Formats: sequence, structure tokens, C-alpha cells
Amino acid sequence: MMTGRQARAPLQFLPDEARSLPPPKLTDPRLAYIGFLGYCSGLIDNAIRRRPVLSAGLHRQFLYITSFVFVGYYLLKRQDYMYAVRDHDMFSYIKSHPEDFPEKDKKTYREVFEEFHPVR
Amino acid sequence: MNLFSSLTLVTLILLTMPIAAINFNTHKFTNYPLYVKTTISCAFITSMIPTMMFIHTGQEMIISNWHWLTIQTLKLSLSFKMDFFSMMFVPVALFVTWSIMEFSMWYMHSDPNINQFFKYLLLFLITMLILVTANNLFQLFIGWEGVGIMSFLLIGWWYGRTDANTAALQAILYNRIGDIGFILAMAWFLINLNTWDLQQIFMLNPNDSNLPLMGLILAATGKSAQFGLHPWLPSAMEGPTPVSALLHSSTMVVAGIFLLIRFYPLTENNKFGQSIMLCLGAMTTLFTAMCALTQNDIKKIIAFSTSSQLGLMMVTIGINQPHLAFLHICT
Amino acid sequence: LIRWTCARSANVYPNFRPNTKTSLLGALFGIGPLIFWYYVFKTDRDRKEKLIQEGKLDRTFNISY
Amino acid sequence: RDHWIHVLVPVGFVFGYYLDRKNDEKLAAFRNKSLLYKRELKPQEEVTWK
Amino acid sequence: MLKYIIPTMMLMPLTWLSKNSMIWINTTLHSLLISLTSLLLLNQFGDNSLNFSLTFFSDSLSTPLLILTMWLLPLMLMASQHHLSKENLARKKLFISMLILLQLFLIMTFTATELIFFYIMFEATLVPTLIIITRWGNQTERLNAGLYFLFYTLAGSLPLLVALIYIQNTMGSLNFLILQYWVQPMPNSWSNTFMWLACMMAFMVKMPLYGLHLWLPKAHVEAPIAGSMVLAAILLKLGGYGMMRITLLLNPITDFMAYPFIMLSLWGMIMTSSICLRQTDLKSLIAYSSVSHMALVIVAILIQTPWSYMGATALMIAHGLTSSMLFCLANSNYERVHSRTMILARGLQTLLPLMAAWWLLASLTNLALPPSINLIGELFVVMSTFSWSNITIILMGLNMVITALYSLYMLITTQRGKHTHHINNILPSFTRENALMSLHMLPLLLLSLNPKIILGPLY
Amino acid sequence: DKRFLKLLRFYILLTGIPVVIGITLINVFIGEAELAEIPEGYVPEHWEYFKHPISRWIARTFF
Amino acid sequence: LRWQEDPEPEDENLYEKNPDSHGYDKDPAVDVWNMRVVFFFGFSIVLVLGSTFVAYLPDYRMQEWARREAERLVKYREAHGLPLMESNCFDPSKIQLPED
Amino acid sequence: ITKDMLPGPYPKTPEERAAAAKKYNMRVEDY
Amino acid sequence: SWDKDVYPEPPRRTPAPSPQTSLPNPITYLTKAFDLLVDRPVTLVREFIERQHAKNKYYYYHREFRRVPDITECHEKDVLCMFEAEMQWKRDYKVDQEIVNIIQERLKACQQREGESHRQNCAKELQQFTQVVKAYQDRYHDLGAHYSARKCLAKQKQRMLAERKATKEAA
Ligand SMILES: CCCCCCCCCCCCCCCCCC(=O)OC[C@H](COP(=O)([O-])OCC(O)COP(=O)([O-])OC[C@@H](COC(=O)CCCCCCCCCCCCCCCCC)OC(=O)CCCCCCCCCCCCCCCCC)OC(=O)CCCCCCCCCCCCCCCCC
Ligand SMILES: CCCCCCCCCCCCCCCCCC(=O)OC[C@H](COP(=O)([O-])OC[C@H](O)COP(=O)([O-])OC[C@H](COC(=O)CCCCCCCCCCCCCCCCC)OC(=O)CCCCCCCCCCCCCCCCC)OC(=O)CCCCCCCCCCCCCCCCC
Ligand SMILES: CCCCCCCCCCCCCCCCCC(=O)OC[C@H](COP(=O)([O-])OCC[N+](C)(C)C)OC(=O)CCCCCCCCCCCCCCCCC
Ligand SMILES: CCCCCCCCCCCCCCCCCC(=O)OC[C@H](COP(=O)([O-])OCC[N+](C)(C)C)OC(=O)CCCCCCCCCCCCCCCCC
Ligand SMILES: CCCCCCCCCCCCCCCCCC(=O)OC[C@H](COP(=O)([O-])OCC[N+](C)(C)C)OC(=O)CCCCCCCCCCCCCCCCC
Repeated sequence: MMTGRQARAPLQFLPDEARSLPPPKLTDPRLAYIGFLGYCSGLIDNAIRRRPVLSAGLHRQFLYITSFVFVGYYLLKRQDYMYAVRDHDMFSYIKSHPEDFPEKDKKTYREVFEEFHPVR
Repeated sequence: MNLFSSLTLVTLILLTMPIAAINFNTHKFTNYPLYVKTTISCAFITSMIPTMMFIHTGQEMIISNWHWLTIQTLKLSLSFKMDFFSMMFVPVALFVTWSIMEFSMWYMHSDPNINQFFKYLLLFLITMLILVTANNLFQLFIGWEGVGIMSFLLIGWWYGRTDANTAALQAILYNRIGDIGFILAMAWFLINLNTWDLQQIFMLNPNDSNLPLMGLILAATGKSAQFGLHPWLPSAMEGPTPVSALLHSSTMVVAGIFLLIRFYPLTENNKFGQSIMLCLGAMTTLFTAMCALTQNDIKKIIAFSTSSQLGLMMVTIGINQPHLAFLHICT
Repeated sequence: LIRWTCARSANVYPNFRPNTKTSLLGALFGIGPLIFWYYVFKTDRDRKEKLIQEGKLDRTFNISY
Repeated sequence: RDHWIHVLVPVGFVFGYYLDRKNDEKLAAFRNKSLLYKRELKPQEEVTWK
Repeated sequence: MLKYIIPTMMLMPLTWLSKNSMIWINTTLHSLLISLTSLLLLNQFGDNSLNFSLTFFSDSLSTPLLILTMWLLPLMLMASQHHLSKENLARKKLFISMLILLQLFLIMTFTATELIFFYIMFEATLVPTLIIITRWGNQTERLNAGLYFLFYTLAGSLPLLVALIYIQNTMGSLNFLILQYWVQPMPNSWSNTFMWLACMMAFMVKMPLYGLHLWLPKAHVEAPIAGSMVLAAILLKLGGYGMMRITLLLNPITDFMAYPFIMLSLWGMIMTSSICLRQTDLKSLIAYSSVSHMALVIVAILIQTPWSYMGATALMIAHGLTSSMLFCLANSNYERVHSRTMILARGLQTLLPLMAAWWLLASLTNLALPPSINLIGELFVVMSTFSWSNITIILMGLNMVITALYSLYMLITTQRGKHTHHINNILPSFTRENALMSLHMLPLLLLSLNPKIILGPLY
Repeated sequence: DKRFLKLLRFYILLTGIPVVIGITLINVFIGEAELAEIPEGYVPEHWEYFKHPISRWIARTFF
Repeated sequence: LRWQEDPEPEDENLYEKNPDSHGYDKDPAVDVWNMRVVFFFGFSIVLVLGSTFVAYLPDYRMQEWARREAERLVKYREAHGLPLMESNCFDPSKIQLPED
Repeated sequence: ITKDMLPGPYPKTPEERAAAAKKYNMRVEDY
Repeated sequence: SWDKDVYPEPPRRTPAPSPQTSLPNPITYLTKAFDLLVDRPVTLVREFIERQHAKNKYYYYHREFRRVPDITECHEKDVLCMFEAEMQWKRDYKVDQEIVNIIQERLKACQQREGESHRQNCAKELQQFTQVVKAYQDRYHDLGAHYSARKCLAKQKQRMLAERKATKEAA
């Protein structure tokens, strides 16, 4: 859909205008869920190699958590960037084409006739 | 006013107190049946005071003491109706029940579950006085189904016997066939008169009352063992003799007759309902008294006797004499 | 007893054959009463609605529905 | 603590309860702005609810 | 609603970190604490629902189902800890984790503000239920029962997915609070006919509708006791909840789309009740009675009057408690005689008198004895269906004969008559079992004192 | 069966008797509220619209 | 013959090793404490305090209010000669009908 | 209990009828 | 107590006790026993409880909802205004329900109080009941379980079109 937008500046994971956006917090609940996915990957990695699940290799579990939070932070940055580009293109297109987007005259319900269907 | 309503509710609460005593127990009882007999005798004595001060002035009232549930236009309340029918039937029922329980302390003496038996017999008495004192159809249906279920549990008392369980399930079957018409009548009154209370039914005074009266006649056919739905009352003799003496002779089986008497301002203005009650009652009192001529079990003969008398009660409702029918109940 | 319950419960479909008798009994007892109560309740509600929208049904105190 | 396992579910209530209160401050766009309940603030009052 | 979601999730480390003798006691204790906390949802108003956030809200329809859901988990833990005593410890924790996960999915199924999140939770409840049936069921046919339970539901629900995404694309939203105000009338067209079928048939399967009920006398029968409790008491009621949410959008086409299905229930509750007269399997009798009771809820939701919705939600809560207690009674006999055949163990009132008193009480609530909320829901549905069409009282009243006739037959065959001679392992009633029967029956009897909390958003 | 009914009544009454004693002491000594017209310019709290003290405490503490 | 299978184990009776068993667990201390947990947190906590909580709900769905408010409005319109209720919910002045 | 004591399909050959009658614990002439 | 205007009772006329026989009735002696044994100790207990009330006097209030704009002057699909219109309409609907309940209580209390001549002596309560049931039925009947102010406005506009057509054909 938006493939012509990111074609003049190709293969850019986060462009410069993405720095105009507020970055996700470190207490982003999406980022905390990705850290929980890292913790689950650590527990499954202990389980498949028959280690004690909660105890064995805390350095490995912590690197799982760190790696998922590290990748997921940039993935959330790019997510917020692409939705920002989506809405920017939408609003610029609505502004540049007023003839396709007229203001609908909103009628109050004193004029608006609705057909009554009795439940009996 | 303060004496009447107080002793009215004292009768019902006093009858409920041995149920709390048998449910809150630890010990083997120091003659719990004597306790229930003393309780019902004193409830009779207590209920005689509102009866006498009804005889003095005709004093009737309604104790709508507990708001239960308001379904948008239907305010269901714990509403008791102390009129002529309650004021005469409650002492007669309590007096008969006191006699049945002092009989039961002799008859059921070999029974190792005598406390369960007196508990069940008192639960019947409580449900019957919920029936006869009710002001709305929901509370009357509570008492109605309550005397039906205590009828089940007291017919099927000796539950290792196949025929007792069969007779009890038969009584349930015929009374639910009557309950079809009872719930028909409740549906008609709710949809057409917006009420289950008797007062608004009597004050709106509906003219096209064929269908709710047919429902009430079906409910009385089920409950008072009229023709078509009769044989559960002769089957009901399989329970013990205090059960057949209290419930299935004198107190339970008049509840359909009592239901049609309770709706006398509607049966007095409907000649077709009177003709249906008249023909049904005459059919029942012919058929059961004819069946009684050649029976050999004595309890079957007295059960056909009481069903013939219920047919006579239905006859005298059918000739627009509800107070003579209620007098014949009490007699 | 176990043999009786297995015949009453699990043996019924592996010894079923769709033939003339079972098809006529399944159409007579399966969709027959549905058609019957459909036309009864449909005729009743058409009659009632036709009376209501003509101002003919006595609906004087009917406010609980 | 020897019975630290009996605070997992209760604190998980309280923390959850906390977040609901923290959620309500993010839904305060019409606080004292509804046509039904708007009014003047009392003295020593800065918000009409929390 | 996050104050109930997070304790339910903290039940997972509570059960996976408990000592090996402690995983039933701790989960039972803290799930009872969550069930005590569930009563804060009774902050309801006469006009406005209790609208927590963008994601969660709770009116007076979702609130009793939430209280019943959060109350059912400790009772399932009590019911299921006996037959899993010799079970492996990690599989025992997996069983408890599936019940916890199912409670978690249900309590945000009922509070889902938006309908596709309702759909995701509504279909997320399949997977723990499927795993519980097919893993901890007792017989061979648990696998086929899991297949039927999965594939009636998904064949119903994937057109619901398509229809809800269509509503999302047309109305712009699937917020129920938005769709209370932006709901457009649905005219007569074939497109709107299949719109109606796609919006309704998933919940028709989950109720179940008669003719689509075939998954249930396997899935309720082949399951273990916690599976039968959650299937009867909660998971049937997702269909009625979803119908009461979705028939807002389906007017006025419902007024002539309801006609076949109403027939399918008004005759079907005659059939399945009749089927309960000849069931040799006691647990299958309770399953077919559940179909028979939910047919009235189907009729009451399709006729869409206020008395009908009040009776339908009262009958859903009442049937949840009653059918859960009936399955627990059937399991209390199955744990002794090791057969679900009803004619095998007879005369049990001579041997177990207090348990026979519990049988009596659950039978009386099954046959809608007043003033129980079984009779309140039954009665309000009968009132509204009489106002719908006056002839329906026949099919109501005949139902109320047969509903008595299997309820006491179940009481007479199991508890009355001569006891079976060759059965001699009939132990006395355990304290856990009588506790289970009382924790079903005593809320069901106390709700008659204050029934207005289980009468829906339009009490 | 007797042990179950003894323990059932014991653990019901264990908190039921203090709850009944507490409700009686609230109704007697603390007592029920009184309906009044709202004073001019006074904005009541949301728990000041209820009659019984336990309902006022529930609407103030939890709801 | 058929394969190597463990035979059907006999059903345990909890009353043999523990005649005071509540049927929760085969360890008697765990059994009695599971009994106390179920009975306390089920009956003493959820049932008793739960029925006390439900009994004192602060005007559940504003029904009592709506009684008292109705007692205002009837008293306003029995006194001022107004009808008790209009058949029109909304003012007919503020409604535009489609003309014909 | 096992497979050959459960109910099966309709017997057509007389040996299948005899095995069915032996399964249901009754005579072939009465089966 | 309550307001005697919204819950009316006519004045009670009891006749004077005029005994003809010389037998003393048990009712007066039992009324004296109910005064001595029952009414006075209950009165003393209620006086004690009421003094304990008066030691700490405090109040609750009746909530007043100011009128927000109704559904007729809300723009279509504008949820912030038609939300308030719908909530106001639901509260008015619940209050109209309670009004119909008050008039039902008046009617039933009149029937029991007038006793045997209730059909003659309760024509006013019957007429007020008929008017308020007619108004409630014209306002809220047949809206369905999914009723709203939009459904009620559509029913009112259908009734007004029918009345305008019936007036135009009768001219
Ligand atoms: C005692 C032990 C009881 C058992 C304990 C264990 C119970 C089990 C565990 C329960 C756990 C809690 C469960 C939740 C419930 C919570 C309570 C609740 O919701 O209460 C609601 C409700 C309202 O309470 P509230 O909102 O707090 O108070 C509202 C008032 O505006 C505000 O109140 P107020 O200020 O107006 O009233 C103050 C009241 C305090 O209020 C209370 O105590 C009420 C709270 C108690 C509730 C208990 C509920 C438990 C169940 C009890 C019933 C079953 C018991 C077992 C079975 C017994 C037999 C049936 O003060 C008094 O009671 C003192 C007055 C005593 C008068 C009698 C004696 C006077 C003469 C004395 C002469 C001698 C001395 C002379 C000199 C004196 C010098 C100073 O209370 C009740 O329902 C009370 C129960 C009694 C109701 C009426 C009973 C008679 C009705 C008869 C006709 C209807 C039945 C017809 C039957 C027909 C046949 C079937
Ligand atoms: C909020 C405060 C509330 C306080 C008041 C309580 C409100 C109701 C709560 C629940 C009541 C039932 C609980 C006890 C029975 C269940 C267990 C049992 O069978 O024990 C037998 C046992 C005595 O027998 P046993 O000789 O020792 O051994 C038994 C034998 O093995 C064999 O025994 P069996 O077969 O010979 O005898 C069994 C027999 C069997 O009896 C029958 O089958 C006859 C009953 C049915 C027909 C007659 C009644 C029809 C309906 C009318 C009554 C209701 C409305 C009345 C008002 C006027 C009209 C509106 O059961 C009874 O007679 C029980 C009497 C009460 C029956 C209530 C209705 C149950 C029928 C089914 C549902 C009906 C519709 C719903 C009604 C709900 C009302 C609230 O009882 C006890 O040991 C009592 C245990 C503790 C009871 C605690 C009750 C409260 C539970 C809630 C706790 C939390 C709130 C705090 C309240 C605390 C209050 C102190
Ligand atoms: C021995 C123990 C008894 C208690 C001991 C301690 C107290 C001693 C005695 C002194 C009196 C205590 C104070 C007075 C009592 C309370 C008074 C009061 O206003 O209470 C508030 C109210 C009175 O009604 P209300 O109208 O004020 O409030 C009802 C609540 N709303 C409005 C929300 C609907 O409640 C009670 O009194 C409750 C008890 C009622 C008694 C009867 C119960 C019957 C239960 C049957 C169940 C099934 C019925 C279904 C069918 C119903 C009919 C269709
Ligand atoms: C449990 C088993 C039975 C399950 C039954 C499930 C429901 C049965 C009906 C489902 C129909 C398919 C989904 C319809 C979604 C409607 C959405 C919509 O907007 O419709 C209007 C749209 C209208 O198109 P439109 O809305 O884009 O166009 C604009 C509007 N008009 C038309 C005015 C121009 O309908 C369709 O496009 C087609 C709808 C019919 C689809 C027919 C194919 C499926 C046939 C039935 C399959 C049933 C299940 C099969 C599996 C059984 C088990 C193996
Ligand atoms: C709820 C949805 C999910 C369903 C399952 C829920 C399971 C979880 C359980 C959580 C806790 C319990 C929640 C429900 C509690 C229901 C009980 C409750 O709160 O009731 C409030 C009701 C409220 O009644 P009320 O509305 O009139 O109260 C008046 C309001 N106040 C008090 C504020 C003025 O309490 C009572 O009725 C108490 C009255 C006294 C006690 C009852 C006495 C009579 C009862 C029968 C006695 C015997 C009579 C004769 C019988 C003879 C033998 C048959």
C-alpha cells in the first residue's frame, strides 16, 4: 500500500522524520510483553535441554530478556512510525482533495425520520 | 390493627420455628414430635384471636410486609391476605393438624425416622398456609408447588417400596398437568391485567375471562383430583395414614377448590365457567362415589369418599355458592 | 448390563442403514412437527398482529411484555 | 518470608486495582465537563474525582 | 477489569510454585478470594453500565456471569482433586493451569467492550476446554467428543468472524457502547439474511440449538468433572451472552428470522426432555436436560422482550448452578461405582442420606420449584412467550410436565427403591463432596432472597 | 454427615454471629440516616445519597 | 498374548489409612487444613460476608431512588392539576414530522 | 469386558447367529 | 412516614363499641394484654434505640438530575450528546415505571379498603390507573428488549403521523 512512500528512501528501518515522533517508553506494556516473551523463551530453553527451569542459566535467561526487549523496542518504534505515516498521508490527502470529502450536514433527530418496528 | 396483624404473623413464624430447631440440631431429641405438636396447638390458639376479632367486626387486612422484587410494573411483595377464607381455614387446618400429629405420635412410633416425618408434615402445613394466605399468584404458586412436593415426599415415605414411589410420581405428574393451567392463568393475568395480586384482578374485573378461568379449572382438576385427573388421590393412599389423613383427605386436596373459591368475583360473572365447574364436579362426584361402592381397601374407600366430596365442592362452586363450598371444606 | 447400555448408546449408528422406512420416519417425526408448529404459530401471530395494527385487539392494560 | 506465596494473588489484586485507578486518569477528558454533572469547584478542591 | 485479570494470571505462579501437597489448597484459597472480590462488579446503575475502560465494561448481564465464573473455579478444583490424586504432579499443575487459563479467557470474554475481542476470547475458550476433555477424560470417546466440540463451534464461528469484520468495515466500529448509538436498522434482503445467520449460528451452536446440539451429549459426558462443570455452567452461556449482545444489530430482520429457530427450540425442548425420560446414562441425562433448559433461553432471546431477557439471564445463572451441582452428584456416584449407568446403583438414600438430601434439593431446583431462580427464569420466559403467542403455553406446560418427570425419575432411580446387593464399595459421603454440594446449592438458595442482581441490564 | 453439618454450621456461625451482632450495633447505636433536602451550594459526596451506613460505607470504600 | 501392561490398580479407600478423612488428601494434616481452607474461605468469607455485601448494596440500579423521585413527581402533578403521565415522551413542539 | 462380548451387527449366517446367541447368554432357538 | 398526598387515605370512621350482651368479649381483655405485655416493652425499646439515634444525627440526600438535552436535539451519530439523551431517557423510563407502580398500589389499597363496595367507591383510582396505563402504553410499549430513546422517538413519530392522518381524513 505505502510502498511508493518508502521507495525514494529505501531500506531505512527508521528514517529521520521518525525522530520527530515520541519514542516508546521503557515501561511500554507492549515492550514489557516482549520481555515476557524473552522470559518464556528462557524457560522453554531450559525445559528442552532438561535443565531446572527457573534456576539454571540466569545469565542466559537475562540475555533472552535483553535481546527481545532490544529488538522489540526498535520494532515498536518502526510500528509507531508507519502508523504515523499512514495518518499523515491520510490527512494530507483529505486536505488536498476537499471535493471528495465534503462536510456532511448533520441533521438532528427531530427531522430524522426512523421507521418504528414494534416488538410484539 | 396491631393485635390482629401481630398474631397473624406470629402463627406463621411459630410454625416455622421447629423447622429451624430440627435444622440447627446436634443431640438426639427429647421428643421433638411432642415439641411440634405443642407448637401447632399453640399456633392454633394464637390463630383463634384474629379469627374471633374477624367474627366481631368482619375485620380483614393485607400485610404486604416485605418488598421482594419489582419487574418494571409488577411489584412482588411478601403479601398476606387475612380475609374470611384465611380467618376460617387456618384454625381448621391447625386443629386438624394438631389432631393428626397427636395421632402420629402413636401411629408412627416404630418409625426410626419419626423426626423426619414430623419435619415433613410441618413443612406441608407451612406450605399450605402459604397457599391459603397468599395475596399474589407467585406466592400462591409457592404454596401450591410446596404442598405438591411435600405430597411427593410423604407419599413416597417408605421409599424402598416400588408402588409408593410410583404413586408419588403419579401425584406429581397429575399436579403438573394442573400446573399447566395455573401458569396459563398467571400468564393471562400478567399480560391482560398487569398483576398477580388479587386486588387488582378483582378491581379491574375482566369480562373476557374464559381462558384464565379454564386455566384455574385445570389447576383445580389437577389439585382437587377432579375427573380426567383423578386417580392420583386413590394412589396417594400408599403413604402413611397420617399423610392420607392430613394431606390427602382434608387439607391439601381442597387447594384447587380453595383456588376457585378464592377467585369467586370472576367465577360469579362467567356462566360458562360455572357450567364447566358444575359438569366437572358432578362427573367427579358421580364417578368416584360409584367406584367406592365395590372397593375393599378401606383407605381406598375413604379416598374415593374425599374425592366425591371434592366433586360436590366443585358442584357448589358451579352453582355460584363459593361460601357454601368453603363452609363444606371447613366442615 | 454393559452390553445393554452399549446397544442403547453406541451401536445405533454403526447398524443404521438409510432406506425407505428410516427416511419416511425421519421426515415424519423430525421435520413434520416443526412444519406443523411453524404454521400454527405463524397463523396465530399473523392474526394477532393484524388485529393489533387495526386497533381491534383489547390491549387495554397490557404494558408488561 | 515463609509464606510469600500467599501474597502473589492479593498484591496482584492491589497492583491491578492500582492500574485501574491509573487508567481512570487517562480517561478524564470530560471530568467536570459533562452537561449533567458540571459545576463550580469547591474551595480546596482541584478535581471533582480521581 | 484488570483487578480481576491480574489475580487470575497470578494464579499461574501460585500453582507452579506451590509445594506438591499444597497446589490444591493454595489455588482453592486464592480462587475463593478472587470470587469474594468479584462482588465489586455489583456497582451497577439503572441507566449506565459500569464502563471501566476502552477495552472492558460490565453491565448487569455480564456481572452475574462473571460472579458465577469466578465462583466456579474453586468448586471445580474441589471436584477434580480426587480423581487426579494419583496423577503426575506436573500434569496436575497443567490441569490446574488449564482451568485458570479458562477462567482468564472467560472473565474477559464477558467484559469485552469490542466484539472482535469478544470473538477472540470466545474462541480462545475452546483450547483449554478441548485439552481438558481430550486429556483428562476417562473413556475412548473423549477424542471424538473433542473433535465434535471443536468443529461444530468453529464451523459456526468463522462466519461470525467474517460478519463481525463486515460490521467493522461498515459501521466503522465494533464497540458495543458505540453500536448502542450507531445501530442502523437491518432491512429485508438475502444479504441481510446471511448477515443474520453469520451473526447468530455460532451462538446457536454454543447454546446449543436443537439439531446442532450433537456435540454436547459427548462433550459433557466424556469430559472430567471440572470440564463438565465449566461446559454446563459457563460455556453454554457464552452463546446467550453473545446473542444478547449481537441482536442489537439484527433488528428488524430478527422479527422474521427468529421463526424457524424458535420452532427448533419450542419443539426441541419437548424432544430432549423426552430423551431424558429414556436415558440410561445419568451424565447424558444431565446433558440432554441442559439442552432442554437452554432451548428456553434461545426462545427468550429470539422473542426479545424485557421479561424474556430477564427470565433468560435468570435461567442462565440458575441453570449454571443447578447443572453444575447435578454433574457433581453424578460424579460423586461415579467415584464409587465406576459406571455412569443410572440403573446400576439404586436405593442410595438407605446408604447416603445427606447426599440423598442434596439429590432432592438439586432435583427440586431442576424442576423449577418456586421461589428458586430456576422458577423465576422459567416463569418469566413463560410469561413473555405467552405474550408472544398464546398457544406456546401448551409447549411450555407440557415441557413442565416432562421436566418434572425426568427430574424425580433421576431422584427415584438413583436414590430410592431397594439398594443394589452386589455393590459394597459405597463409602460414606466425604466432607469435600458435601462441601461441594453445599457450595453449589446454598448460593442458589440465597439468590432467591435477592434475585434482582441476576435479572440483567433491564431489570 | 453429622461432622459435615457440625462443621458447616460452625463455619457459617463463626462469622455470621459477629456479622449479626455488628449489624445490630450499627442499626441501634450508629443508626440509620435521615432524608434531607440538599443545602444551598452544598455538593454531596456520592456515598451521601444512601440511607443505611453499610451501604454508605460500601459506596465510599469500594464503588 | 497381549503386551506388557500394568494391571488395573484397585481403588483406594481414604477411610482405611485415615478414618477421620475429609476426602481432600491422603495426608491427614493436609486433609484437615484443606477442609479448614474450604470451609473458612468458602462459607465464613464468601457466603456470609458476600450475602452481607449483597444485602447492603447502595440502591442497586437506582430503583429505590426511582421510587422516591416518582413520589416527588406525582406530588408535583397531583397538586398542579397536570396529568400523571403524557402519552408523548417528547415535546411535540420539538418534533418535525415528514410532510405528506 | 472386551470386544467380542459387545453388541455387533445383524447376524445373517447361522454361525454368526449362534455366536451372537452365545454372547447374549441364551439359546439359539430363543434368540 | 410518607406523604398523604401521593399515598392518599380517606379519614377512618370507626363506630363506637356498643355492647348489647352482658358477656365480656375476649378481644378487649386481649387488647389490654397486648398493651401491657407487648406494646409497652416494644415502645420502651424503640425509645432507647431512638435516643441512641439522636445522639448522632446525620443525613442522606435525594439526588437531583438536571435536565440535559433529549434525543430530538442531538445530532445523528453524535455519541457525546445522544449518550446523555439516552441516560436521561432511561432514568425517565424507570421513574415512569415507578409512577405506574404507585398508581397500582393506590388502586389495590382502595380495593381492599373499600371492601365490598369497591366497584362503586374506587372509580377515581380506576380512572387514574386507566389514564396512566394508557400513557405508559403509548410511551413505552413494544419497544423491545433493545429499547432506546431512538426507538421511543420513532414510535412517537409513527403515532403522530397516524394522528395527523386521522385528523386530516376527518376534515
Ligand atoms: C440474634 C441472632 C440471630 C441469628 C444470628 C446468626 C444468623 C446467621 C448468620 C447470618 C449472616 C448474615 C447474612 C446476611 C443478612 C444481613 C442482615 C440483613 O440483611 O438484614 C436485613 C434486614 C434489614 O436490616 P437493616 O437494614 O440493618 O435495618 C433496617 C432498619 O431501617 C434499621 O434498623 P432499626 O434501627 O430500625 O432496628 C434496630 C434493631 C437492630 O437490627 C437488627 O438486629 C437487625 C439485624 C439482624 C439480621 C439477622 C439476619 C439473620 C437471619 C435471622 C432470621 C433467621 C434466624 C433463625 C430462624 C429463626 C426462626 C425463623 O434493634 C433490635 O433488633 C432491637 C429491637 C428488639 C425488639 C424485640 C424486643 C422488644 C421488647 C423487649 C422487652 C424486654 C426488655 C424491656 C426493657 C428494655 C429496656 C431498654 O433485617 C432483617 O431482616 C432482620 C431480621 C428480622 C426480619 C423480620 C422478622 C419477622 C418477620 C415476620 C413476617 C415475615 C415472615 C413470614 C413467614 C411466613 C411463613 C413462611
Ligand atoms: C442471608 C441470610 C439467610 C438466612 C435464611 C436461610 C435462607 C435459605 C438458605 C439455604 C437453606 C437450606 C440449607 C439447609 C438445607 C440443606 C442441607 C440439608 O439438607 O441439611 C439437613 C440438615 C438437617 O437434617 P439432618 O436430620 O441433620 O440430616 C439430613 C438427612 O440426612 C436427610 O434430610 P432430609 O431429606 O430429611 O431433609 C432435607 C429437607 C428437604 O426438604 C424438602 O425437600 C422440602 C422443601 C421443599 C418444599 C417446601 C418449601 C417450598 C418453598 C417455600 C419456602 C420458601 C419461601 C418461604 C417464605 C414464604 C412464602 C414466600 O430440607 C429441609 O427441610 C430444608 C428446609 C429449608 C428448605 C428451603 C428450600 C429448599 C427446597 C428447594 C428450593 C425451593 C425454592 C427456593 C427457596 C429458597 C428460600 C430462600 O440441616 C442442617 O444441618 C442445616 C445446615 C446449615 C444450614 C445453613 C443455611 C444457610 C446457608 C447459607 C450460608 C450463608 C448465609 C448465612 C445464613 C445462615 C442462616 C443460619
Ligand atoms: C431471631 C432472629 C431474628 C433477628 C434478631 C434480631 C432482630 C430482632 C427483631 C427486631 C426487628 C429488627 C429490625 C426490623 C427488621 C428489618 C425491617 C426492614 O425494613 O427491613 C428491610 C426490608 C423490608 O423491605 P423494604 O421494602 O424495606 O426493602 C426491600 C428491599 N428492596 C426495596 C430493594 C426491594 O427487608 C426485610 O425486612 C427482610 C426480611 C423480610 C422477612 C421475610 C423474609 C421471607 C423470605 C422468603 C424468601 C423467598 C420469597 C419469595 C417470594 C416473595 C413474595 C412474592
Ligand atoms: C455450524 C454449521 C453451520 C454454520 C452456519 C453459519 C452461518 C450460515 C450462513 C453463513 C454465510 C457465509 C457468511 C456470511 C457473512 C455475511 C456478511 C455480509 O455482509 O453479508 C452480506 C454480503 C453482501 O455483499 P456486500 O455487503 O459486500 O455488498 C453490498 C450490499 N449489497 C448486497 C446491497 C450490494 O453477502 C455476501 O457477499 C454473501 C453472503 C452469502 C455467502 C454464501 C456462501 C456461504 C454459504 C453458507 C455456508 C455455511 C457454513 C458452511 C460450513 C458448514 C460446516 C462444514
Ligand atoms: C450472583 C451471580 C452468580 C451466582 C452464584 C454466586 C456464587 C457466589 C456467592 C457470593 C456470595 C453470595 C451472593 C448472593 C447472596 C444472596 C443473599 C443475599 O444477599 O440476600 C440479601 C437479602 C436482601 O433482602 P432485602 O432486599 O429485603 O434487604 C433490604 C435492604 N436493606 C437491608 C439495605 C434494608 O437479605 C435478606 O433477605 C435478609 C433477610 C433476613 C434473612 C432471611 C430470612 C428469611 C429466609 C427464609 C427463612 C425461612 C422461612 C420459612 C421457611 C420454612 C422452611 C422451608
